[PDB]
Amino acid sequence: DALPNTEASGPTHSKEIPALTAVETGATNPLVPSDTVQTRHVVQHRSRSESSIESFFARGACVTIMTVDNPASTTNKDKLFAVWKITYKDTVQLRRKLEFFTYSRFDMELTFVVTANFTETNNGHALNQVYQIMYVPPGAPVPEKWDDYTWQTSSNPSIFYTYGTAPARISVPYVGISNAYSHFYDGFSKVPLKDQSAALGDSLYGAASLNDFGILAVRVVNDPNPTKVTSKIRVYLKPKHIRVWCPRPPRAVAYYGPGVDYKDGTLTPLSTKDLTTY
Amino acid sequence: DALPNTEASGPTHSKEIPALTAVETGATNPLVPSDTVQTRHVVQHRSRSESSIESFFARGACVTIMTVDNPASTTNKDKLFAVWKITYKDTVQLRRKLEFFTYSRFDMELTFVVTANFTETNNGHALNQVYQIMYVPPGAPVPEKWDDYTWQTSSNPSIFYTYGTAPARISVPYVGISNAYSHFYDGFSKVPLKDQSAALGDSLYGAASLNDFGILAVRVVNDPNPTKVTSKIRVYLKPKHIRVWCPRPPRAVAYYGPGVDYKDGTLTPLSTKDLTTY
Amino acid sequence: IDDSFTEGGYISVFYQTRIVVPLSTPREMDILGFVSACNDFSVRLLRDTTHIEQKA
Amino acid sequence: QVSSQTTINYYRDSASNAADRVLQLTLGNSTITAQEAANSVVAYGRWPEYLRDSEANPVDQPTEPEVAACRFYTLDTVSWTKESRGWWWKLPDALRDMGLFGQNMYYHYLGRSGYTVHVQCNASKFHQGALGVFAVPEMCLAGDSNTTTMHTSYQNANPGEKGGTFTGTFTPDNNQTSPARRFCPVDYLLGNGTLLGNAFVFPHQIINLRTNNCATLVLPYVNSLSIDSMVKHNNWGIAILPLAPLNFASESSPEIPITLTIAPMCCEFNGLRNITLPRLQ
Amino acid sequence: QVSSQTTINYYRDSASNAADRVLQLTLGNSTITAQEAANSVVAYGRWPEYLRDSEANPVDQPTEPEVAACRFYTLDTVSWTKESRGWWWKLPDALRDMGLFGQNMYYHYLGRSGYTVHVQCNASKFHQGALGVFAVPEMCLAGDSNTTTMHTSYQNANPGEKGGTFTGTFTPDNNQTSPARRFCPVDYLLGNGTLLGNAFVFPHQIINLRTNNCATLVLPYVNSLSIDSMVKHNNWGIAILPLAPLNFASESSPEIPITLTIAPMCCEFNGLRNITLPRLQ
Amino acid sequence: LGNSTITAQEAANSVVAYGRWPEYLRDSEANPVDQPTEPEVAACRFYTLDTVSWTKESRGWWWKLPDALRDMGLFGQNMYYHYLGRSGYTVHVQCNASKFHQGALGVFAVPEMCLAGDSNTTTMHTSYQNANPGEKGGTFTGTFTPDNNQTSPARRFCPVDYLLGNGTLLGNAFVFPHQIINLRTNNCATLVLPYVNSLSIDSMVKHNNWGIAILPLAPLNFASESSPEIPITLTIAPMCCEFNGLRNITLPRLQ
Ligand SMILES: CCCCCCCCCCCCCCCC(=O)O
Ligand SMILES: CCCCCCCCCCCCCCCC(=O)O
Repeated sequence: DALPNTEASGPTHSKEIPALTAVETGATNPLVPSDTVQTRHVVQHRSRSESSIESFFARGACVTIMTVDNPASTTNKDKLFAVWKITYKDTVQLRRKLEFFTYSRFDMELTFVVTANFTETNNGHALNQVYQIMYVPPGAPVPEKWDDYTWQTSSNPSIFYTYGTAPARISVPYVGISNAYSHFYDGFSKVPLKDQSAALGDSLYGAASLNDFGILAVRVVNDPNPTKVTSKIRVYLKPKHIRVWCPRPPRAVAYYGPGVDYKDGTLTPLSTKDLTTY
Repeated sequence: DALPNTEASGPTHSKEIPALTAVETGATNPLVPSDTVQTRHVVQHRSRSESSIESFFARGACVTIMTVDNPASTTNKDKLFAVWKITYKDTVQLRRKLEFFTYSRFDMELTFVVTANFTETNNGHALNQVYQIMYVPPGAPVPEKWDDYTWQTSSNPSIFYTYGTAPARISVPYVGISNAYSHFYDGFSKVPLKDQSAALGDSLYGAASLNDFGILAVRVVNDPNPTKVTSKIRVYLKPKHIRVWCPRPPRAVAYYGPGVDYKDGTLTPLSTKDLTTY
Repeated sequence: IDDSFTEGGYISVFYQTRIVVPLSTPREMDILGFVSACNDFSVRLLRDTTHIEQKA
Repeated sequence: QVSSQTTINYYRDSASNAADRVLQLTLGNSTITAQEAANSVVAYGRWPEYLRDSEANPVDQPTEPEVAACRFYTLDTVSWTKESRGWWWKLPDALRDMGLFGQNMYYHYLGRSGYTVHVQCNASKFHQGALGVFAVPEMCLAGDSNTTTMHTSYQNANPGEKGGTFTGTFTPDNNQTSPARRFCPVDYLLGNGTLLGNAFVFPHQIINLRTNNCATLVLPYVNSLSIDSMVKHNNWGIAILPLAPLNFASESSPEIPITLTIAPMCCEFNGLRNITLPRLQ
Repeated sequence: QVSSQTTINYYRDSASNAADRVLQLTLGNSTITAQEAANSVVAYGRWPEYLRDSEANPVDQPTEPEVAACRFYTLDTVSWTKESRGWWWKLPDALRDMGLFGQNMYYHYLGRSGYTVHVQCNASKFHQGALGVFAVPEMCLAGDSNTTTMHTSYQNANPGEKGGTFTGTFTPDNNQTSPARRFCPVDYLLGNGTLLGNAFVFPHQIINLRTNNCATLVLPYVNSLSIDSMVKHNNWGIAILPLAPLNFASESSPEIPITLTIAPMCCEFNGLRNITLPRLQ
Repeated sequence: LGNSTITAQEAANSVVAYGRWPEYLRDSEANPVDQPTEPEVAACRFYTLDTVSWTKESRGWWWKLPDALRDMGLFGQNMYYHYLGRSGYTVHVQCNASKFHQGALGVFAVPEMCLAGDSNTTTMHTSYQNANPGEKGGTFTGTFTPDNNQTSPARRFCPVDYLLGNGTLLGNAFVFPHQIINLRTNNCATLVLPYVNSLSIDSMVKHNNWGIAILPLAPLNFASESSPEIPITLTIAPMCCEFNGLRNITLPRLQ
């Protein structure tokens, strides 16, 4: 869209005094440059398209790193499959971009980038591996062994990624039970009633099952080789069709956990600067 | 386009004397072969399409070579990720082709060609590597470690290239803050004021932030193997939709740095040839 | 980015006529600033921010 | 579909697609007047409205108290001494022991409501100061323990009408045996960890003692859910912070009182049952 | 779209798509006459024009001096001895201490302007020589130090009206303690490092003493920016090089003087403030 | 005016001296032929001259125009470079005091403002340097004092305050365009002075068309305090200023 044209202006002697206002009310001054300065006509070409919500969020961001290994059958140590609870609060950048706003409805697009590497000094051979990435919604059984029944994916959607091909990718609609994702929640999930044990009803502040999306379990389908092979799946999350509500002030101090807590020594964001110094 | 047809001509005895002109003015003589010679009619088929600006620039040219290694975890030496400041003045051929003209608006198309090779005599095994190529605009934090927060690419666009697949490629619009890229800039970024310290206001000649496009950081996503693996990303730059302004004379002596300087011993471009010798 | 070529300029506040307070009145005022964009503002070329770091 | 600068959708599911001084207001049997109030802020430009069936989740017939609950309740008064950093009251947790609104919200399971908050603080022409009243939505606050997160208790996170206060400097709850589980919001960080200066993004007004002595905020019902439990979730939150400290006639002990008058508007309830008797002390 | 020798665009963003002797001219209160001037060169065939709002970046009302600054200023005169290699004056840096134009460009932050350069040099029918006047846009020049690049100082790169000179042979500034930071442009390389012969691509004229004694160049405002600082960026640059050496009656000491008369045209300014007082010596 | 803006919430309207807004020279009454250089925005700005303390025992001040705007921005440069120049002015006198202050100023825009000399042994003997103080302005003296020095006369103005300098009376001085800054009512005074002169255009370095005289009609007083001071500022904006006759720049002797 073509932003408003900067209309011309000239000397004035009126008493409207648009320059002076009162900030006590909650309305910002709509004053424009033409009002307080002699302004020349200017055809306007600049557009705010790049700064829209989509263009501001139309970029995948890493949200986790999941480590899965394929220990050699020589060593009795069991395989390590990675169970990562779905959330965007593991990192900061995506979390900080989202926590500008209070509520958000956005379809999601997840991309999995896998990498592998040998660990034992023995430069052995490992055939191309196949990774299973299974989504376990809230309630579905959590796999406990890399080769148990739960991996059948009878109802849990799953992706089989052949290492070395294009990174895996899948889209998901808005899955919130509420009508918008709650970035912040001031409240509890239980109310401690006056006539029950203290332990009962004790729930973490600002913790609710609105952000309860289940887990994501990643395993190496290949049965173990003679040489251990480690791998690290990276999940990049892109919000599509995103709508946001109730803006907020961006975080200033480093995050501390899922909540809005801040650590003791992190409360010094600003920098030294003398009052009268350009 | 069909160039002008070479019209016929015959003996003439007039006094227009188009052959003689005066070079003192700044207008070249539009004389044509028919004027000074008996010329036969010739239907013209030749066209100047191949020589247009697009066809002259419609070819990617290498602009840098970035070295990134994956040192073995056995050796404590840290990984080497490559930070290359975006510019076409690392090479000569593309620089020389562009420096025909003074200003240029061109969309860009960057292609990354990656190669790898083992270094240690030990012929070990290294699983297929994944390279991250992240664009850090002017101001965004510069990654200092291969595994720090800045690699999350929350807002910085990034490409994940799986070594062995088709070379990476991406297009970019005209990103100049001005209305055309300034190949040459006669001036400074600061004016040394008469009432301040000499150091303040001291800026390099012909250096301005018009060509300030940020850096490009390339890393090997894979955590280190037991065997070091080096790699070299090559960036090939193709100008698309290019328009150029204010032609200039092509460089004659070898370049020296970003400026228009020339080295002491390079000032002998031409070659020996006797005046009267075919 | 703080840049020499694309500088923005300078802004300053001075006393044109000193603050005059009657007697039995506080003799130390305070002024609060506010900065916003006008309706013709715009930005482009999204990038990352240096204000937040995921320590380790 | 050839869009301007060929867009073909191949997947059935949609997620797979590509990207002024004078004021007098009457609520029920309550009336509020203010001759030097600098207009009102309709937070987010949305007046409170009754739930519309087009976006109605529950089925049960809603009980709207109307006059009996949409009244102006004056919460306790607080002294704005020179060395005071601020105060914060969460809503509707403040109106939990106020008239019939408290009874309705405890009896009914689900409840929604907008509010009209009138902050009153008056000083002479010779006084010097300025308050900022922000209606923070989903107002969270940081805990006091660096060894745990989201550990605050229900009793301490819901002070009631007494409200809370902002502390000048952070102080960890070093007690590892019986943690206080108590909010410790730093004044300039606003508690959430953001900066105070940016806090003006929230709906807000400023009570500048030279110009105005009142601040009116009409807060609609904002929530991810059309209707939600009032005993668990505190939708809004009022934070009053003094932008410029109080001063008066070179006197080092000036006090003036600040009062709040909150009126639920278009409050609706559903899900009647035994009355909630929560543990608060 | 089936184009002649199927072009379908799949990406929304556009970057993703595929590929004569007599002359008399009056400016303000100044008039120039020349009975043997060989016409004029409108560099790039564009007459200077005032900024058009369709391509106007700043908003501030522009101050156009008009008559007070669009005058012909005669810069100092220079002797064209036999063993002289050339001269170069950067614009508008030359007109920095010339009348009100200097004051306007120092006071105002941004400024654009075209120029009309009249180079005057007259010799008898018995004199023999030829000058070439080139209006180099964005005229850069090579430094004197091979140990550093772009190291020239503001004072040395902006001689003023005195202008500069081309040196016959390059000479490195071997002083490593206090580098002179001074231009050392070789005459035949034109300074930029290119060749003199090709320098005719630039707008140019030739003052051939047998034919004409004057050269007029109407230089428009060429720049990546519609309006730009005049104290930092020198848009154009005049370079006068003798293509054929002066000679006269077998005399080994012939001198004739060359004068420049530059007239800003359609000069506009914006951004008034305290006056720039740069360090130049 | 141009890039300058002036605001005043308690200014008691403006005086268009003689009811004539400044206008560009009309060819119907144009003496010279040369194309006129009108700076427009670059010179029709509000320049704030220095500030002056209105102590209790202060008699007045006077600034001659355009001699005041001789070292102010580009207007000074234009008037020194160009031979002939005409211009109107907009003078804004600013002086603010509390509700507890007591006083009143009178600002008169005296046309062709002459002032009496200091020597009774000679007439019209004032020097150019002393008769054109610049932006510093001048002051009115309570009592006349002859310049008795007969060897090197000071050639300096000695205008008595109540006589207004010209020799007339202060009371009648209200015939001139004027305003009153009464600290109880208003804290500003705006005067739009047109270009009045026997000539359509005249030299600006020789002839000072107008002259601003600020005299305190009632002395300053505050809370029975015998040392009350408040500052008075002037902000002058040339309007419709035109020039002719460009040449070498005048470099006059002023000190
Ligand atoms: C692993 C293969 C199948 C994966 C199926 C999709 C996985 C994501 C489903 C839940 C996403 C909802 C939470 C994302 C948005 C948020 O938390 O803000
Ligand atoms: C590495 C993956 C993302 C890369 C994003 C595009 C990188 C290029 C963006 C800046 C290009 C501007 C400069 C090119 C033209 C020039 O310098 O003449």
